[PDB]
Amino acid sequence: ASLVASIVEARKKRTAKKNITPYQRGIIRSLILTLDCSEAMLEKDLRPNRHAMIIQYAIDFVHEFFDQNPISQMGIIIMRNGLAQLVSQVSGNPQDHIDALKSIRKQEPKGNPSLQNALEMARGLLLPVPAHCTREVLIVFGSLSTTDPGDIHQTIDSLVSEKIRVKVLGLSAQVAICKELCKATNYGDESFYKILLDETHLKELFNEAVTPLPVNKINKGFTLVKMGFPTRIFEDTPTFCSCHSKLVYGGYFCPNCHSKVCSLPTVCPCCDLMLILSTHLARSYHHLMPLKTFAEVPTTEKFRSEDCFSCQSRFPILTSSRYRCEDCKQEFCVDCDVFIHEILHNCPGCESKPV
Amino acid sequence: SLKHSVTQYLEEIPQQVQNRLYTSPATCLAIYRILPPLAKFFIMAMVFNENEVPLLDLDKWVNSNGKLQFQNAIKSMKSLHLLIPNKSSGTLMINLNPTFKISLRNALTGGEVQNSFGVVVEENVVSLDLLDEYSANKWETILHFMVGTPLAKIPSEKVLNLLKHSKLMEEVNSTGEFKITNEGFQFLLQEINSQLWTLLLQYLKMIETMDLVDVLHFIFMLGALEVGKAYKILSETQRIMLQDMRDYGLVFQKHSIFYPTKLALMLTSDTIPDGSLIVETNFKIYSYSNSPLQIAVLSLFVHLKARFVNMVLGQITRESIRRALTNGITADQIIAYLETHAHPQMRRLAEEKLEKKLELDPNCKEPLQVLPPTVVDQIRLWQLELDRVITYEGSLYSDFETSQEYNLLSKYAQDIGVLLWKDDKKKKFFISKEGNSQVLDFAKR
Amino acid sequence: ARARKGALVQCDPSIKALILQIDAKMSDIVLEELDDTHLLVNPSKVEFVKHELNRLLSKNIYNPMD
Amino acid sequence: IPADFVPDSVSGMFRSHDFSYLRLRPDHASRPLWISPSDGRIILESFSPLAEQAQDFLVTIAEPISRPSHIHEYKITAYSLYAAVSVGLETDDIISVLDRLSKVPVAESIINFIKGATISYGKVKLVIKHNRYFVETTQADILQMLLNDSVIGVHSFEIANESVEVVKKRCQEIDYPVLEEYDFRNDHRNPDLDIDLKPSTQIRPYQEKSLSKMFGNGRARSGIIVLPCGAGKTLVGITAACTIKKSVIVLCTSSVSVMQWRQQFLQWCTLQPENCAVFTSDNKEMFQTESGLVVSTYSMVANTRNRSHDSQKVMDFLTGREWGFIILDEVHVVPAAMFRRVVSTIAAHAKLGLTATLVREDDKIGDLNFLIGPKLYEANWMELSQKGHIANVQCAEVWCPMTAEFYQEYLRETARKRMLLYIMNPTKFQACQFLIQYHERRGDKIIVFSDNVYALQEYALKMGKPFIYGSTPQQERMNILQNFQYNDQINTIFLSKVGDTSIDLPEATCLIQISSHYGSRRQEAQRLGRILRAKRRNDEGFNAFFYSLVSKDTQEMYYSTKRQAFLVDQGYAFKVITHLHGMENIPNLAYASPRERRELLQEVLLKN
Ligand SMILES: [Mg+2]
Ligand SMILES: [Zn+2]
Ligand SMILES: [Zn+2]
Ligand SMILES: [Zn+2]
Ligand SMILES: [Zn+2]
Repeated sequence: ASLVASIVEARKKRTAKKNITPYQRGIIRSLILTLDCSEAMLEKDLRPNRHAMIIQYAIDFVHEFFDQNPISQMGIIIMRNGLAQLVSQVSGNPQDHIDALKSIRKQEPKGNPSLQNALEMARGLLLPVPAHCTREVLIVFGSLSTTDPGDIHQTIDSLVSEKIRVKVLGLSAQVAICKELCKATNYGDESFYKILLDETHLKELFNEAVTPLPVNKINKGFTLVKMGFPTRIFEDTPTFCSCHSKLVYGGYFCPNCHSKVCSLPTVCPCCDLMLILSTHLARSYHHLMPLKTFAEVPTTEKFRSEDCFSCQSRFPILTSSRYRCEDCKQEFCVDCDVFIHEILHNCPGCESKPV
Repeated sequence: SLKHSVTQYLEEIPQQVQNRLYTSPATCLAIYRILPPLAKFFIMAMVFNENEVPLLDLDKWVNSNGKLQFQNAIKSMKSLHLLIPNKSSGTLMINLNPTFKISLRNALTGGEVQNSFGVVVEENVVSLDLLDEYSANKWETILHFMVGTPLAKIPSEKVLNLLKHSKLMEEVNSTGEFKITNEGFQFLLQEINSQLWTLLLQYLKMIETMDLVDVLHFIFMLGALEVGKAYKILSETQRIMLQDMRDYGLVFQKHSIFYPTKLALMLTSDTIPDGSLIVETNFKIYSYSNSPLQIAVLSLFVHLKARFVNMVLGQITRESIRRALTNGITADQIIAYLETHAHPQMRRLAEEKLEKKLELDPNCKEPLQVLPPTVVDQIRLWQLELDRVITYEGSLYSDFETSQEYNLLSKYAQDIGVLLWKDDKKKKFFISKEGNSQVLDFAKR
Repeated sequence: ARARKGALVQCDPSIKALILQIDAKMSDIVLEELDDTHLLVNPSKVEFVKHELNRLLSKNIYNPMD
Repeated sequence: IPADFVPDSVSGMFRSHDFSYLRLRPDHASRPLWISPSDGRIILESFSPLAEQAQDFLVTIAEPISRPSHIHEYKITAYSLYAAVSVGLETDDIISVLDRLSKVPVAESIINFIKGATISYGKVKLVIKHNRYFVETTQADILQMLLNDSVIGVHSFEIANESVEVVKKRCQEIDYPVLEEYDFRNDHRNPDLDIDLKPSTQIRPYQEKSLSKMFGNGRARSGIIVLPCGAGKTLVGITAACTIKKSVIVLCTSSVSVMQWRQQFLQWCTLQPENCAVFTSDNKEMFQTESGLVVSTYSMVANTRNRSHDSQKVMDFLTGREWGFIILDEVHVVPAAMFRRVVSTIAAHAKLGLTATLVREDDKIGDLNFLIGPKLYEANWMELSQKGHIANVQCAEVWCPMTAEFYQEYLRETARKRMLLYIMNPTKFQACQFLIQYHERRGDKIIVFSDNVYALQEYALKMGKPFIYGSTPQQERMNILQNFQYNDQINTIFLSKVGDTSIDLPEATCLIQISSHYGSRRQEAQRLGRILRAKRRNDEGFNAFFYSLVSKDTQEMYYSTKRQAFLVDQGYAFKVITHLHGMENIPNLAYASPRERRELLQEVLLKN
């Protein structure tokens, strides 16, 4: 009787994903993850302790964020002992923040949090940020309270005025002030103050936070942006780099001012212009071109085919596991449905079918 | 060391005898299977063009990161006389063995094979019902014979003589009984293709002129053969040892049509799990495995209780431990079996403990044993407590003078491999009786 | 200036004192005491001494468990 | 054997052990039970269904031989079947449930064994009427056969109090066992004691199971209840007394235990300190109330060598009182010959036995069947360890390498002094000093156990922290105990056979053993139970630490193996440590120099 429970669970899951929309979603991102390292995360209540798992999950979050969206800079400020401590400036290299987080590994989480100080200096760090960049902050929190020097509502008003959004991933339960932050910052939405139920749910939440977010019509900033593809050289001689001032065998060359760099996707240090590859911009095209869900045909009706169109395996036989791409009119197995919907970003049935 | 042993044997085989072995495509195919990936790539590249190459071109092609492995490949290539490297025009002119080259070429093209892949009759039948069943029967008989548990179907007299002569499972004539040597337990620990290759290496070593290259070529094509078909009964020496390996149960022969079982395929190549055992501090056995062969081999070194479907239970006793020890069976052999019979949950727990102890200290101030020492070191402590002495018997030279001379004589013995023990601090050393005369002669000179 | 015919044994002070007790209950087999880790013994009685040593640690433990 | 069972070639050392002749049911996946008919053993899976329902049934009708995490080795015994039918169970139901949940066909010998182990339940009973052991059986059918027995010499007749133990042994021998289920509600001949279960006491589930197994009928079934260390046996006895509401006497084998159980009893039950009169050489007062309690240890009833007249008056008073309930806490010592006068002296109806270990050197533990009765309940030790009712220990057995400095004298020492000579190894002193350093570095309270007072005091003096043994007076030992508990000057102490058992010292999560008995397993088990009742047995990431410094090259390895094998079979393993940690990283080592080693050698040569 487990298949009936699985079917009704899949129905209640798919009721949320019935509506799939091609919203304009931010690509030039600006993501900040502040960390609290206080007495609450010293609890071993989840194995091994909250500090260790948020360290590991932040490592994964950095990797996933830079993989999916390499067109953003990442800054991390830790919270400790009534002080918020900047440990990671916004940068294109994830490895810097990886090393900073590795420093955070060995040190000891202790103290009390101050979202006022944390969000204030996060605002100040987010101040010299260009218009197209979408300023947004992830906040992790384990306390049920917050010691603060002054008002939080002035900070809330300033953050709303400066067009920065937040998303809170609280640990224990809901905190009303964090609900207020999420609602007021997020145009009244309640889809940003999220509480885990276990570590797997925390993993899923982090994966959800990886994704780009849609933007609002009223928050209109539709413009152009200057761009430059550089050229890579492979020289015999080591050559001084502009950024780190040291001898480099290879390195890209600046398309505009003909200097050289060491890493991409990065902006020029000399002509001060952003340099990318077409792979980097095409990386988010699945977000730009979403994929429709695939429908299982019912077991009662007559079937177009009895084996999987894509992976080429036999469909198993009570119910019918034939997920149909209505855009290509072909049914598929669950494994292929998962792979095409998540890993792949094209429908080979729609590739074979001519338009 | 199976490929090492066979390669060593073929290096012992002289150059023109090797070239005779390189004549036929089936032998060349099997030998190509033996060669490491670099040399395999080299010969498949050069086999389709009659352009000899100098060593410099190959060296320029080779990335220097794996240059040691390249050296190993070409050392095997030259020492097998598969290469003809001559310093032509001052450059070590590289040349593959041409008979090997053309026979590989014909094998790859499907050209002239001269039925080296087999004089085919192609009267295919079912093999799971006759060939596999007779093969499993005969192999079960010889396997329980080699275990020592009683079984009526004795092996052939040829293999019986080979066991009598060889140091494998000693048929001690004073006792009249096959007895588990340490080499016998090594054979027991061996993989099935390892056992087959040891058997054929021993049989080839003992067999003399019976043409040795006929046996070699026939063995290589027999490995090259496929299951479940009739074939023509060829050389007569090949035919009579073919009847011999029929009596081993390798082939299902109807006295001219013969039907090779799956054992030829396993001889050619290999194909909470089975064979996975959960260790216990209480020495209880939670095997995820069962066979009467499993019980028969566990009877030698484990006190068991009963047999159930996969669940073979028991308790390892020190009586069982010392029963293994007194046979000459090595505790290293015992832990070879044990560490080849570990279980997923316990090895995951061991790796979790290892990664926990890695961050605390690199040494951890613990003995080096990855398998969990709560159960595993108890045998290993019993292993160290088993031998725990060093015995030197026979001649001994004492009270040296000059340290010079002591080091010279002791170093000389080490070079010739006759030194058994030495102590700088006492200026004394012990040498084997065999090397006594050589050491004395060197001392005088 | 001597070279006597003996069997050198790697040993310990404890298990050398056990060798001395072996000499006490029948003497004259073990030739001389070289150092704490070395001894010289009659080559004809090396495995007689070994089996009696086996009896010695049998009397130490015997691992009966019956 | 449900087969021909032609003997296999691999069944030679299977001397009737090859259990494949059974026709295994296809429901072997669901059913968790095998039967081993060769020795009566039972093989039980810990990963198949019906085991949760069958676990209490197998405890009731069978005894476990070994219970590791994967397979439980049980064994049906006639003792356990008598316990089953005493709880209220029968052979036919046992056979039916066994075939219901058994993967294998039920063996003929096991069927016959359970058929034989069915008692005349209810036929043979005894009551007390005015301190009068009246053998009140339901029929004269019992009277005919019992008078047919030559020992004896609805309807009730007298058997003398010392003759009661002998006739209980005899009736167990002829398999006519007596049940002692007091109708304390129906009997009002005894003075009822107005003691109530306070709402401040609420009972653990396994303790409720223990009560209801001996309170199935509402009467108090008399027997043994074996619970681990710190399980709440005092709470179980308090609950039994409060639901009996009669005059009750409980004796434990220490005046400190007298003193602690008296305060426990006046704490968690509504009996009054007036009703409780404590009997010892401190004071021998009596309560004059119709109902109440008098507590003493077993010594003030056993002894007749040096007794006071007030002691004589008190033991006369307790002889006069016909009690309704008796509990012999720490029941492992009462079947000793000077201690088994309990039936001969005290007139008490219900006889309950609460203890931690149900094992000893001899077979006096089975005499409790005809002294107090069978085991009414036991709690599974590893189940309570995972439940947090008792602790989880990372025991580390230290194989100290023997020094030849002490071995040279140990081999030539005479037998009475070889023991004290190999306890005192300087290498053991070095290892103990670094271990104390390392665990005070970890911040653990450490208690050191030595079997000898001189070794205990020498180790204590080399530490610079005091010692407690059996010859130390009570005032000095409690002063040292409070100094250890509260004073930070006394970080560790040096305990002995007054610390091995019958005390409440659970703070020491770290324990280092430098010496023990020759072969007494119960002393080592109680020493383990000293830290098994530790307070931080419930927090995450906890593992208690047990250490045994044992000299190599001796028989002490076999001695420690013998002493530890019960705990290993329980599930408390003893891991192998020979090369210790921090060896030489410790600067300053006790008797490190060889001159110091020879100094301590000749210092102990002064005694040995
Ligand atoms: Mg004590
Ligand atoms: Zn650079
Ligand atoms: Zn530039
Ligand atoms: Zn598919
Ligand atoms: Zn499609």
